[PDB]
Amino acid sequence: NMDVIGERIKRIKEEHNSTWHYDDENPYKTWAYHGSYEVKATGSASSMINGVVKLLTKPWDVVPMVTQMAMTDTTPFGQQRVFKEKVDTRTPRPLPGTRKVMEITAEWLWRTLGRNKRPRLCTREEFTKKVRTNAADSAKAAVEDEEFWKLVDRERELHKLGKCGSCVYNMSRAIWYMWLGVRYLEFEALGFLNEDHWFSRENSYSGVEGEGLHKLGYILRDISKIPGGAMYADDTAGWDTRITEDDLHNEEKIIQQMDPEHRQLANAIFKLTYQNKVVKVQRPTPTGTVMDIISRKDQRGSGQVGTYGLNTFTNMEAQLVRQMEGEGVLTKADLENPHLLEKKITQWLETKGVERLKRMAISGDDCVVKPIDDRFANALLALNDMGKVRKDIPQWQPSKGWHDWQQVPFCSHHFHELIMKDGRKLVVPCRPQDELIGRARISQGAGWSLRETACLGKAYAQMWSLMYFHRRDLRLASNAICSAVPVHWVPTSRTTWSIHAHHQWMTTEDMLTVWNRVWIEENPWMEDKTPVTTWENVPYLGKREDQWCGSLIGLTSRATWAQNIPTAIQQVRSLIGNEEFLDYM
Ligand SMILES: COc1ccc(CC(=O)O)cc1-c1ccccc1
Ligand SMILES: [Zn+2]
Ligand SMILES: [Zn+2]
Repeated sequence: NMDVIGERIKRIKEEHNSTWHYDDENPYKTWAYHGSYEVKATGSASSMINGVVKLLTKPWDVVPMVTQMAMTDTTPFGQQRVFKEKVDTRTPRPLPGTRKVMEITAEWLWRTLGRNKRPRLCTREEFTKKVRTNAADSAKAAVEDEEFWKLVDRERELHKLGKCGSCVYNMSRAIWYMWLGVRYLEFEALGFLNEDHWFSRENSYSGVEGEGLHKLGYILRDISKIPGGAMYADDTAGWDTRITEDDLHNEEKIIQQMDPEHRQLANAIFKLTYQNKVVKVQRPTPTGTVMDIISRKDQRGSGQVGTYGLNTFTNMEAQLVRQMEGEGVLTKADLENPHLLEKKITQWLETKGVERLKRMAISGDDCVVKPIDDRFANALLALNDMGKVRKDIPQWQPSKGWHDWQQVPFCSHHFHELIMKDGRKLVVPCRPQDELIGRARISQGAGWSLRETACLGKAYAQMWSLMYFHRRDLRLASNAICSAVPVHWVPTSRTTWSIHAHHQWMTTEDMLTVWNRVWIEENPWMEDKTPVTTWENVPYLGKREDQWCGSLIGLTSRATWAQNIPTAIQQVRSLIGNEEFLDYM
């Protein structure tokens, strides 16, 4: 294995020869450990609290989920704990018949996905524009430096020779340039999957890339109209650790559709940074803190460009295989058989494949499947054998599905159908309210001015106005935050890193105008384009649903907070200063 990874380790070893040593009491069991070198401590045990959001959400100061979110450990100790728990494991190799089905399905899926689109290389300009339209942080300075792009060209020439010298994944500027350059080369070779929307619903059938959170519920409601069994949404226990060498080799088949110059670079990303990988992980010792150099041939690097798309691909393939087992196409004897007949798999794929893909909503490891019947609930042989073991359930206990799409969990949410005062229907995203409030109360980093903190606060408030307006407490707290923050102050920093976030709340435009654009004008499931002229006509969940989903409506502490919220708004106002504020209450 040293012929592929040796150069990268040699360069780390050379760079850190001052403190480089082999810690013989290292905790790696399934990863090959190469050595250590001393580093400064990165991360924190707790998270900085957004005082603006906190002062305007007093009843949630006494809420356990809100307190838990205010924690989250990113120190070398925190990193080591998460590593041991999941990452340091081995997935048993799938059986020979399972490997054949996965190969037949992967080949058919890649051909289906590339029926209209052709792969292509992504550029320095695309990457620069992406970095720019995200921060405008030290990545923008690096992208502006010509010396970064020269290092990129040097690394690419090694990749063309089938070599890698600096592409290392992490769990002053020379080390940083090497990381961003690794991500650029990965983006250059595999970025087309995201950039050219290979996993859009129109292109992939099961996919939901570019749809946006506000569309996911409508998609789940459309799947519910398809005749079949219940809707299943099984969670995989640590999906990224379950990506096998067989999965990686199946994912690689995309290179067959590429032009020779693209194929050469994509093949280099697959063979050198995916199928072999060099990882840096911080670890505390009695002497201090060290950085460990580890390596392995399988699993997915969570912080990579191709991760989302390739997890989407493999999950689409895995669910088609589970659907085949459910229908009796794949038996236990077939999975164990190294000479398994290809015919019935190819026949099922060519005659039913696309119809079966349409029964699904797949976003990375998140899946919703509506099979032709409930035999799927007990079709677990191929699923477990592929290594996609369901989280917190005995291996062979049947899956529990849902007969109401509104109960189905997907992408950390569930979705409610609301009836507006004018009879029109809305399909809205929802989650336990404590998770929404707990997240908004967290500020990202330290040394942030009251202005920066208030603007992130405003971003969270406006996200609630657009997506979670149907939650009584969130519309009230959103109106309170927007009344306490100067009107002309632009929301800064992101509220989420989710692929489903389109960030329509990152504006000073009127939120009711934005609401109308998203939910009425641009909404394809809204036949009647009549605008809503008042927030009084923007619906809420039924009181009982709002309460079931965590609302404090009906409690005295909540009624007191609502009554006294202008006092809190005024206190935030007096601390911000003499600025232009607008009263949304
Ligand atoms: C499926 O969408 C999401 C999934 C998870 C999270 C949580 C997080 O990332 O902090 C947020 C969103 C989200 C929220 C509003 C608008 C669009 C996306
Ligand atoms: Zn490299
Ligand atoms: Zn809900």
